[PDB]
Amino acid sequence: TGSTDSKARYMVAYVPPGVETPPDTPEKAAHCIHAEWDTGLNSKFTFSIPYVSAADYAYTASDVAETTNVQGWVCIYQITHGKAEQDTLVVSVSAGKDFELRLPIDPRSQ
Amino acid sequence: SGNTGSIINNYYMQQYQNSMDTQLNDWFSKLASSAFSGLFGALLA
Amino acid sequence: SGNTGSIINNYYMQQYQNSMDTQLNDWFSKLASSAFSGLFGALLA
Amino acid sequence: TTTTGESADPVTTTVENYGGETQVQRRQHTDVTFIMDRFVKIQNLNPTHVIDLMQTHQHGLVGALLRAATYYFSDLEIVVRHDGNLTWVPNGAPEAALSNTGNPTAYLKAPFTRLALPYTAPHRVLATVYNGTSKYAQLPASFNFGAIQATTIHELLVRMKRAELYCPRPLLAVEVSSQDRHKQKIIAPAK
Amino acid sequence: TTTTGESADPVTTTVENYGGETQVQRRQHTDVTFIMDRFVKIQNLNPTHVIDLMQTHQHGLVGALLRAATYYFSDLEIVVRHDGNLTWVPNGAPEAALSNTGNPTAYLKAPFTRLALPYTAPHRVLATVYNGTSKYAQLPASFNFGAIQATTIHELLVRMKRAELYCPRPLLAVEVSSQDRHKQKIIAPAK
Amino acid sequence: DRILTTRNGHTTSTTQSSVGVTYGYSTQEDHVSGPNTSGLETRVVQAERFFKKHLFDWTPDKAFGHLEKLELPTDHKGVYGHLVDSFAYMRNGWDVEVSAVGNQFNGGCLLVAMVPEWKEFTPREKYQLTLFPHQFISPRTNMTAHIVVPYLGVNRYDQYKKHKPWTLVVMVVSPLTTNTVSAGQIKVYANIAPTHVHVAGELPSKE
Amino acid sequence: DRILTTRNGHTTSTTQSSVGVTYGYSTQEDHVSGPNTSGLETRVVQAERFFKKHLFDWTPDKAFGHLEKLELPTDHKGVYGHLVDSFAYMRNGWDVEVSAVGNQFNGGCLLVAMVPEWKEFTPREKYQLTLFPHQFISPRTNMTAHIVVPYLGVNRYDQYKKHKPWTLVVMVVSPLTTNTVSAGQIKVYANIAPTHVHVAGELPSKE
Repeated sequence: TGSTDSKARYMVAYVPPGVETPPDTPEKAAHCIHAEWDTGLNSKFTFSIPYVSAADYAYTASDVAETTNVQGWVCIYQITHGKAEQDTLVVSVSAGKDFELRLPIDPRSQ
Repeated sequence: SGNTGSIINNYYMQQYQNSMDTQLNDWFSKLASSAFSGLFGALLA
Repeated sequence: SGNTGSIINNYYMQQYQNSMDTQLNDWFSKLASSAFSGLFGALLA
Repeated sequence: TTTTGESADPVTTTVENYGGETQVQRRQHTDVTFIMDRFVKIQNLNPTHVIDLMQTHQHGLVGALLRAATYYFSDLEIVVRHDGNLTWVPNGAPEAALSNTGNPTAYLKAPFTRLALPYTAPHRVLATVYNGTSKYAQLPASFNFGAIQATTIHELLVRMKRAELYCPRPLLAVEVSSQDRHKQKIIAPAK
Repeated sequence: TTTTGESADPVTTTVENYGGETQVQRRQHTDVTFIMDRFVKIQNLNPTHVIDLMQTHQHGLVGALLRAATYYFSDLEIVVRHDGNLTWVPNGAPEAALSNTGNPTAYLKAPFTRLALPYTAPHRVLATVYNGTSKYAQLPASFNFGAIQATTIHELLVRMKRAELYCPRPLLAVEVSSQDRHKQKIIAPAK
Repeated sequence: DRILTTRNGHTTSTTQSSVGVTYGYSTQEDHVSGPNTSGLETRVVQAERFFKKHLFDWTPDKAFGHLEKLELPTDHKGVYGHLVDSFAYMRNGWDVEVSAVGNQFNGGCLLVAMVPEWKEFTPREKYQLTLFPHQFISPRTNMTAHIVVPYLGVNRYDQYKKHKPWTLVVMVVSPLTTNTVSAGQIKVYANIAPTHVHVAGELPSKE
Repeated sequence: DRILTTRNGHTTSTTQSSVGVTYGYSTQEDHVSGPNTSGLETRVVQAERFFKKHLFDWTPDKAFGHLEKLELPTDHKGVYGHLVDSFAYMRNGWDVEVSAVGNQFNGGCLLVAMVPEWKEFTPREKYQLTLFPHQFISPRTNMTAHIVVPYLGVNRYDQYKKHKPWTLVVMVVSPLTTNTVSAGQIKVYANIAPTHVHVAGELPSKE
């Protein structure tokens, strides 16, 4: 959402489970599945977080016992920018084409 | 229709089992189907 | 299939009675069928 | 995928963009008619009770999904545990009618009574929110599925049949303070 | 029959070698689906109970045969004798969900409740032994058929439907010390 | 034909005392591209080659039931080992050769088996280890056992740092016997190759 | 069409200010299977993906001729880097993207070039670096340069620990100018992917 005179280059990486902590730099994260893009006429970039797991389904809830996340992390980096100090990157999420939910449950406190 | 799985018909007529609709359309299905996919521009794969 | 012997169908649809398998094989039957029998050598019967 | 975000046109990128392959999906469990078609509790009861789906719990599976739609339509099934005979009257009836046998009246048969009822409102669809008044906040009084009465009503379950939902509205999960994930005890085998 | 034993190729000699005649055999009773398809007790119960087939008794007909396989798949039937209403939630549900009516809940009807349940694990098959850990001995917590809860659960029977077993493992009879045969009282008419 | 040459990548093994190859549970692999990797898996043929491990020394004092095991994968310092550290998920089968070189004047017998989901077997269960894919090594007949098994498990891909589906097991069936002309002990080695190696989910670099 | 998306393996890069792709010396690779590897070479597609490197900070004080270089391959902590340690010989080309993000109110110009067999150029030679495969980056026009080059060298396969055939060079042609509305400096980064990676001669493990 920056002004016309603000430019930036970003990177998003999907880090699967298997490392203790997420990479803190774009260089370490480059070895993961990732996409880099810069700002311009089209203000929006969309990226698919892939389903990569041992089992065919994953739990929607998270258990008290799991310390680091079972499905990995998404890391968003700024590679660099030009005059973009007060400018923002709005992030939203939607279901992908093969996203699927199964086994209806009624879990909230009632 | 819904959460029902009897292989056998209903003992009662439909005019009794449910209300009957009269006449004088899935918007979100159309909206989702219409979404752009792929890229935009020129690919160097 | 298994220990069931009703001559008559099930009142409920299969999608309700059981889970449905999807697709993307009897090893021991093959193994046993493949066993050698008879003798080996030359018989003087 | 790269696009004009301001236009707000739906865009659904896939893993094919970076060499993956989109899989098959089976979405029967998120089908609207299917998901609303199960019994849920009503809870705030009285011997005379007007059937109003907005009395379902706001975080319950059915109550939350219903509130995540602006307009809806459905037929209904109810299960009522009551003392005495149970009488039901349609939308629009004088409350006094609940005392008479000529209206659908179910004679007590343990453990409770289960009935199929038709939609009876005078409107083509009902709403979960209504921005205005109905008299010459709350919902217009005409948004109901009739009323029931018994000597005592101990429990009431409702089930939406052949439900139709229109115009999605916000649906919220529990708020998270953990800073990473909402964690809870997921069922797991003993010992 | 004479052969190379080291190769471990199956060899099935017959009485024909010395002039006998092999007979007809009918093996329906040792068919896997058939033999696992009967109810057996679970035994270690609590008002909140996660359905885990490994809680069958290790020497029981079903428990022993199940443990004589490495991987398995099946649907399930359960018979539960309980006080209060019985609620079941699928594999993966938060334990808290057991308190809500929107999940399959069976209202008490004497003498007990019998239900058919589908396999709901996220894995293509389950295992009776698992050589490793599942966290970031025991079996991974995801190896279950859901959980049930009632005020009190007095008895629980499970029945494997359309069972499939893979990779046989040791199955033991009682050990014998008699030096000749394990002897026991076989049923015989009175007087 | 007692002479067999096995090739895995740029490595070969030739044996003149084999009794054939035993295939366990299947003669082919399940599908390697299922929904759980979203088409992002790839094959790494550079990992499909033989690596070596000493298992134990078969001496006359080891009695029936003496059991030695090797869980797979094991520590690997080559290409296969780097894959375990660079990708979150993997799957592969195994091509296993076990050799026990003494001479034909030794007697005795070893059971060589591949066991899915290892668990410590009790003494009574050891009488039934032949339920698993196996071969025997008996000095009067062969010095080599050869077993080939596919990948298996509740999950289509695995995290080998958390779970090891296969375990190579060697058990003494009849004790090693010695003469004045026999060897005095037999060192048992494994020559193992991972097969159909697939990886998915590339990890970040550690630095 | 100023918008270009480049894909290398499971990594992509999208730029909205590009001036196309420059191919240097060829639009394809020489034969990767010659007599020197005796048919033992193999391709490693898991190495063909983008890695990143900061090159330098373009500030107003750097004058014409200021040159920054990066010899390839460089230290790589991923799959490609492991190949350099596991195989004696390798060959690959390069897919190179260099970005210099300031804003359109900056002025100045950078020369981005790929040079075979680097040698320190004298000041007079710098006037002729356009003889090498190159593109320019000028803030009024683009933020990205993109060059693709094949493997080359006197030898069909190389030992990268002893020789580096390609060097990425960035040289200031006209100094960075600033305004009240421009960026004050521009950080220059490289997004590089090795292409057609082939290895031969597997090495022993270090332990």
